[PDB]
Formats: sequence, C-alpha cells, structure tokens
Amino acid sequence: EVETFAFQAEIAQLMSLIINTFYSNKEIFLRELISNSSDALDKIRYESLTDPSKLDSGKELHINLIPNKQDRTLTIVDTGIGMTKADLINNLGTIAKSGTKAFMEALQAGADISMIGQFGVGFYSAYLVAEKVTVITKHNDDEQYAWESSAGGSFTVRTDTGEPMGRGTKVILHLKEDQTEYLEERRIKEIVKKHSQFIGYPITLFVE
Amino acid sequence: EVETFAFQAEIAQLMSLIINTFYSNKEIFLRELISNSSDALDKIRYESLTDPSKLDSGKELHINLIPNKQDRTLTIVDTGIGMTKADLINNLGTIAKSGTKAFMEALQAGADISMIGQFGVGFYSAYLVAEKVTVITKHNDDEQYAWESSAGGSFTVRTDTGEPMGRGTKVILHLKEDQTEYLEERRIKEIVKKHSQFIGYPITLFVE
Ligand SMILES: Cc1n[nH]c2cc(O)ccc12
Ligand SMILES: Cc1n[nH]c2cc(O)ccc12
Repeated sequence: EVETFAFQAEIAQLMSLIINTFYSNKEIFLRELISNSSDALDKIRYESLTDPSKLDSGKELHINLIPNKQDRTLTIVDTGIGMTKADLINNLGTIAKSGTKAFMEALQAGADISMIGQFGVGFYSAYLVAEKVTVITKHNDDEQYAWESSAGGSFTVRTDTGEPMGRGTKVILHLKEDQTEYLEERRIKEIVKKHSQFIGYPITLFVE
Repeated sequence: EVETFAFQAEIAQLMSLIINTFYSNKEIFLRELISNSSDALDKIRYESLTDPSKLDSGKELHINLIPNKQDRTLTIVDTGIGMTKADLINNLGTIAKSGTKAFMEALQAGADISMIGQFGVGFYSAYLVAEKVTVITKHNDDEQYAWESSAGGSFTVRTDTGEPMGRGTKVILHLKEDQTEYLEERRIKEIVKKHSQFIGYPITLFVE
C-alpha cells in the first residue's frame, strides 16, 4: 500500500541546505507555493482552451489558504492541473536535479535563498517552516495520490482514499514548533499582500 | 500557402498599449524573451526525463543571441520544446486572454509594464523595440512553422521551408529604426548581465 523512495542525491543536499542554513527571511515559502499553484492553474487553463471537457473535474480556478491551529498545519489548495503518480515521483513535476545545480552555482555567485523559485525548485522552500510536508494530488489522467516527506533523504507515495478532491493539489505544511506565526490571519494576509499581490487567481484566506 | 488570422480583441489592445504608451525602460524585452526560452528548455528537459528519445532532435539545451546590423534584426534562438501550429495560433502557447486581464487590472492597481512576465504575456514586450516579429518554430510532434506580425490586429502562419532547425524556436526582432542600440555587443552584454545573470542554460552572444 505505501511505497518509499530515496530523493536523488542533489535534491537531498538541497533539502539539507534549506533545513540547516541559518536564514531569517522564511516567509518567502508562501510566495513560492502560491506561484507553483498559479503555474498549475495556467496549465489546466491552457489545456481547456482546446479541450473544454478538461474542466469537467472542476470549472473553478482558485487558490485557498487554510490554517489550522489544532493540527498546526497551513494548507495551500489549488484546482490546477494536479500531478500524475509519475510526476509526484519525478520531484513533483520539476527539473529538480538541474534546477538544484543552477541554484547552487547561483549561491556561489552571490544569490540568496529567496531566489530559489528562479531555478524551478521553490517547492522545497516549504522546509523553511515545515517539519513534514504532505501533498495530496489529482490529475485528470490518473487516480488520487498522497506524497509525504519529513526530509532526511526519503519520501513516500500511496494512492489516497481520503477526501476525493476532483482536480488539483493540496500542500499540507506541518509547521515547525517555532513557526506558528504562519497560522496567524494577520501574518498570512501581510505575506500575501507583500509577495503575491498580483496573482491572477482569487486567493481566499480561510479563517478559524 | 499563407493563412492570416486576427488577434483576439484583448491581445490586440495589449499590443496597442505596448506600442503606444510612452515608457523608457525598453530593455526588459530581452529579459522576457530569454525567460520564455528558458521555460521552453525546462519543458523539453522535463519530458526527456521519462522519454530520452525526445532529445533525438538535438541534445544541446542552449540560448543564442544573434544581432545583425545589415538586416537590423536581433535573433533569440533556443533549442527548447518548440511550438506546434495549434500552439502558435493559441497565442504562441500562452493563456494570453486571461493573462492580459490580470496584467490590465495590475496596471490599474499601480504595477508598471516591467511586470508583464508575471502574467504570462512577456513575449508581447518584443513590440517595445520591434516593428515586426517573426517566430520560426519546430516541435517534435509537428512540422516547422513561421509566425509573423507587425501588430495592427493580425498575424500570419505558414509552414516554413527555410533553414531546417531540428527543435526549438527562433524569435527574429526586426528593430524599430530608433532602437538599434540592441544590436550593440556592449549593450546586449550589459542587459543579459543585469537581468538574466542566473539563467540555467548557457547564453551565447554572437559577434559580427
Ligand atoms: C511542486 C509544487 N509545489 N506546489 C505545487 C502546486 C501544484 O498545484 C503543483 C505542483 C506544486
Ligand atoms: C511565447 C514565446 N516567446 N518566446 C518564446 C520562446 C520559446 O521557445 C517558446 C515560446 C516563446
């Protein structure tokens, strides 16, 4: 029922660099995850231009931000293209091996961590705040999967029989104990307004 | 042999806004076209991860910048995924209708033209310097096409029997008479170094 995989060596180093580098500007994780969602929404929209029935699984194109102080999770949900099982395994649809190379040679030439999305690996910036990330996903061409990792070199994949979601991707951030400021309405609002002001899909900040 | 099309009304307004607005920071056209090329190179690279024979049409992943003072053209060539005929017609592979909407509502809320790539329509920033743009393209799944437009509401598409290119996209900028600074080695170098410093594909600036 549960398959366990090793990260390729370069992605493992990336996750370790993100987890271990002292670096105060952690809030960028939210800009990078919203921009990933917006990329995935563009994709299903582009496809729908020539095949309308692609949107049979959900016509609404949006992003929701769901904080939960009980479980200490911040959840980012989008109704984008979603990912097939193969995509989840190939580093959540990214060119993460070459992306990490470029990001590392940029760090060598005086870039800082906030430029991580330039290299196609901004997803891994989740590990600035999250001790565990769970990705639930559904692409039209495949069934619903759950990916999970607490870093340390491996991730799991399983077919997900949780809440049927129609089409898209939920990123569930299980926050580090010292990072619960990102569950605060006010703090989330400020970040979105600061870094994601002109995203072309409605972003709804849920309240508790 | 030559088919002629009308731009959708929103893309037509976008091109007219770009052509007619007084706006001095024109050099951004090069950052936006290099970032489009880099997106297209990511795509063929991602595909090759699961199907290696996708790279049968060219294993090299690069970007070349070719100025020519005789014809007054600056050419951007990439060996990315390239575009099918359908893609050329659907606004060169972009979600240009909704992208223009978002870009326009951003201009209303105090964004400036340099943020155009945030909305998926940075290609049209070519019309800051070019009186005519010619796009030659070859995607693995289709034959080689030429798209052309001098704006004014229409574009052409034809199967291209010019120089067989293997796989990718050439954007040929026929520069406005007052914009030949972009044919200067020194000026091109400065722009690339300023705006495209950390692109993960080698960029070669050709010399004359
Ligand atoms: C990767 C990745 N991070 N966040 C995402 C959201 C998506 O909808 C698809 C992929 C990703
Ligand atoms: C659109 C567009 N502008 N420049 C490009 C280069 C490409 O390789 C593909 C698409 C575009």
